[PDB]
Amino acid sequence: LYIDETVNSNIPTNLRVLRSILENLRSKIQKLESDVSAQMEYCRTPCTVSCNIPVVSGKECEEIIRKGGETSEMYLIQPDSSVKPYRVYCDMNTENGGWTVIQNRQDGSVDFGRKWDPYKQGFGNVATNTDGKNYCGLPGEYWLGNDKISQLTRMGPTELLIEMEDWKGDKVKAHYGGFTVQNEANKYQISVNKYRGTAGNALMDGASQLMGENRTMTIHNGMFFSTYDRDNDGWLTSDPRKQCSKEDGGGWWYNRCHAANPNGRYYWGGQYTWDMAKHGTDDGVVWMNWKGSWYSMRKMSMKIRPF
Amino acid sequence: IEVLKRKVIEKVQHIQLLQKNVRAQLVDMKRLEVDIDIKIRSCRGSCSRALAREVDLKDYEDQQKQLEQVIAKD
Amino acid sequence: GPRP
Amino acid sequence: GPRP
Amino acid sequence: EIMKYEASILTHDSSIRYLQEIYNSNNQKIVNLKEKVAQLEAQCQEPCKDTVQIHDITGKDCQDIANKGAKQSGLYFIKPLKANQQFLVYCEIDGSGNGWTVFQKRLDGSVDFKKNWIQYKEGFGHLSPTGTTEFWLGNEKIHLISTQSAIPYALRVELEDWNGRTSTADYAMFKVGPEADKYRLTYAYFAGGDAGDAFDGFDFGDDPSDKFFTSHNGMQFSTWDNDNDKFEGNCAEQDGSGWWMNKCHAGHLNGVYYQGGTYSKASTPNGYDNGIIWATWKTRWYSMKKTTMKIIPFNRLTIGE
Ligand SMILES: *[C@H]1O[C@H](CO)[C@@H](O)[C@H](O)[C@H]1NC(C)=O
Ligand SMILES: [Ca+2]
Ligand SMILES: [Ca+2]
Repeated sequence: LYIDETVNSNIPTNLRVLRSILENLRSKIQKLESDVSAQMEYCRTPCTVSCNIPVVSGKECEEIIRKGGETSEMYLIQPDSSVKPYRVYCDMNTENGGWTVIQNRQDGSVDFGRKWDPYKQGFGNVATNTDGKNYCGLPGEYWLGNDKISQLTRMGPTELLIEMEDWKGDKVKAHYGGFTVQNEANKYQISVNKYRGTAGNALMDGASQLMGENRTMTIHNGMFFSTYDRDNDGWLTSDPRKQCSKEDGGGWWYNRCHAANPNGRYYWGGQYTWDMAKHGTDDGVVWMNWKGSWYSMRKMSMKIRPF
Repeated sequence: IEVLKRKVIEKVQHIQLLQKNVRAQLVDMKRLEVDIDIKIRSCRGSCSRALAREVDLKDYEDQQKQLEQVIAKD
Repeated sequence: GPRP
Repeated sequence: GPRP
Repeated sequence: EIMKYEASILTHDSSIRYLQEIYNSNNQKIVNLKEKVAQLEAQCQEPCKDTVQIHDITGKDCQDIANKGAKQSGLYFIKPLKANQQFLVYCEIDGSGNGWTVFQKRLDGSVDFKKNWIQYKEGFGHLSPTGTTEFWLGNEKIHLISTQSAIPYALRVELEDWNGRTSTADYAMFKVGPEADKYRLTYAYFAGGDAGDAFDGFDFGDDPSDKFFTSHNGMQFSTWDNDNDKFEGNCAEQDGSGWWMNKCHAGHLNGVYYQGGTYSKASTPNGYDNGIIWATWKTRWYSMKKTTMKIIPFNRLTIGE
């Protein structure tokens, strides 16, 4: 009988708490409405720089630390003089120095969610002038072209030091004394071995806190490079809306899909959750085997070396 | 004359509609947020300056807590 | 992570 | 310069 | 009876419809705000713009390229006749048609020239686009670009005091010997410039040999820890530097860059002179500010054409 009381009682806990959040969210469709111009505007004008190319060059950061190159910064390395030179950032302090940065993370600045080329050629800022000293001694997020990599790794057996530190300070790395990025012909295929390290061999050993069919399909080794227009994912779905790169924001060696997601979306604070992501997948600067599919660390660089 | 509980059970089953609908709303902007905010940082290197804002998921993911109690009316 |  |  | 009025307390009929409205707008609005981003991301798809840039043409030396086109005193990859890796040089073209090339410059005290041997060879510091930027291209590179097939080069010790007036000083078939012999510089004769010839020695009084011991012409290159000078030790280190020492010097450029110039026997680490001197212009205590040094082909010194 009584139900005719939902009118002025049961209902009076809806519209009030409906028109409310449809509104307290309305005043969101605002902030997240202008800012998209309050920063789209201050975009009208690009950012400039001036990387005074130091005197000392080399074939790559290794030969340079062997030519007096001791301060870590913007260098000009020239692998096989059968290809146009190019700037880069060297690491000449952390571990014998001479590490040629290949990718770097420490802020947003550079979106990695691009297509083929940008990944093949190279995108980002290969460091920027150190507010005072006329040279670019501090690294800036970027992804030194693929070719350049697929090539610098071709200088015989090439080491690779993927390091990282998480927001609460802690830090670990993962060295792959055996790393090679195949030619853009084998869809940049990635071969890696001799994994030493404390970060957890998430590229070879696959993601740990999982199992078989679930683990192994988080194997980055043997993997092709894939983008959101270059589908070579380990995931084989006859559907175009489903792809390990269209999701998991940013190209990378995807094997249905990842255990490590460098070049991912940039998540502030580390922890993030599906109810945030463009597609609900764990797309972010993630290294599952260490912090978990839901911790998107602060900085994560991939700097390599010959020998 | 009928005492119709019709224009009730109905004009109340609607609440249930635009209740599930909004839950998507309050979640389309809990992502449009995150996507917008992250895509903004996506310029501090392709654009000059950038603004240092916030987002708060203690509020965005708070409005959700209530819109998740307001369930049960039959 | 992996997929279903 | 000049020394002994 | 009366409560049949419910068709009155039934106002939600539209007290709700005004939501199935404001709602229907937001999402709809989003189809718009989902372009108001699709376009911004693309506006943020490039890198910061960089000033420094490498030009297209390249050849023998700055002078070769500076005569294949050119006109912009900039940086070009040069690969000397009998050379190797086309390292980068900081040229300087005029209006005539002659392309110079520094090999050492000083302007502020931003490159602590006091690097060890293997650094003075491969050079250290940093080039740049314009010019202002202390740098030592490095004797190594200074060699292959001073003996390509052997055609007369020359140094023009350009300078400037801590008071405006700049000098300059030239030399013949300038040439820095291969690391083998060391880096012993070999110029034939002095050729002008009121800069004062301090490579021809200078008598400081201390002893009649102040002049023979502080002559730099044909004096192997000494580093703080690899000195082939004519001393009973390393002048370089004794003064902390890497010049072309003897027993010791007069005309210290790779030396202690001083704020103001004129220094004293107090800052002198070990005591003697080590600043930016040139006895044939200023004394051993007065250091300079500006202080380049640049090669160039000789058959273009008094070209007229
Ligand atoms: C992985 O697949 C599903 C993921 O939801 C899970 O139910 C299953 O137990 C897992 N299989 C193994 C053995 O890893
Ligand atoms: Ca596929
Ligand atoms: Ca000696």
